[PDB]
Amino acid sequence: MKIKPVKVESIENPKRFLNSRLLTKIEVEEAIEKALKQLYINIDYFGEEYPTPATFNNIYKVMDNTEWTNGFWTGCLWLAYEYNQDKKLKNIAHKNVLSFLNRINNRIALDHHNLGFLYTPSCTAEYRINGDVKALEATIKAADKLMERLIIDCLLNIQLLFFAYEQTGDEKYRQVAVNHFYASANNVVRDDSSAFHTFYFDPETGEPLKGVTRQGYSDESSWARGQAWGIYGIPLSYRKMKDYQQIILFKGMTNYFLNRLPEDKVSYWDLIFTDGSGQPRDTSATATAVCGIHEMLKYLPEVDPDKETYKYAMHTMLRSLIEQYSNNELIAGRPLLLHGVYSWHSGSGVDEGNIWGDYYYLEALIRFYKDWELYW
Repeated sequence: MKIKPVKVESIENPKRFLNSRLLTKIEVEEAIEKALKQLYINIDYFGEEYPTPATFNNIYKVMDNTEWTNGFWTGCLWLAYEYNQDKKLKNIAHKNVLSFLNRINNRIALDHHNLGFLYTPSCTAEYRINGDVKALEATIKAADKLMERLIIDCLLNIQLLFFAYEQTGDEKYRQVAVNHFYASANNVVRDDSSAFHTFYFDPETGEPLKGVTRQGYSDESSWARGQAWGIYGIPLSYRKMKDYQQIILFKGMTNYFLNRLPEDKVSYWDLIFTDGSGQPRDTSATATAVCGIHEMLKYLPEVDPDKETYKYAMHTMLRSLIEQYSNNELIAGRPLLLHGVYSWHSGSGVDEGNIWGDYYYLEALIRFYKDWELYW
């Protein structure tokens, strides 16, 4: 019930954020409209099926409901639906929900996949929006699967458990979520506020763990998306826990991230790289961090000397995403956002759009545009 001390860096050169122009309503509206043009085109391309995790030379392939990423496509549909109230979006996304209910009922391809990622933006999303009982059923069933049961994205995985607690009143859901927050905070964040890797090898035999992918350049580096899972997963958990130490841990992880952004404020795939490295960007890490900062700002005290800096930072990052990284070719299978990195070491989705990146980009847009009720 205590978070270990971490180093909180000062935000260096804060004027690089504070001198930016805030994103206007017209700017965000047009960014949304441009995204939805691509989404409506992709709707006829995927049908009742789903994009692959990442694009191939910037075009998604079509697949069934068997990856770790399928929920993020349904999430794009719900976000768009909240923008325009088009029942077509609702109809298609509810079909996805039905598919997710089937998938959890039959335990199809669940591996060790983050269940929050699969069920929150798809099923919990619909329950937020219209109270659909099947979406609720699918969500609780996934929470129960997670209960039977350390990576930093577990910070988003446990939001499923907080939802289950709220819906059931069963404190066991909450007890697990809270324990898992502190286990994650103390064991997968370094004392310098960098995120760190999970277990790659069996703790008894040293055997390579099955279905575990090396992320980040090295044991000594700072994987950008991992850092971002912290930046967003911490305030999400803070909503449900209200431990002020969580705000300090957020400032540590976020300042660490901001201080390693390059000139256009869009993270390289690993934070050890910046301008001149020749390394690919990971826009998805940046979109995720914008969402996390936006969320934390709902709670951060007015007297926090960095609050205004954070506000300008997320605007600076989102503006760069909209202006330099968002997709401009309205072609079947194109993503919302270019230049992400899925898995550098395995050579997958390197400098490709990815579906979680598209999701968090649209979520950031919707967050800025409206008072958005969280799926998480």
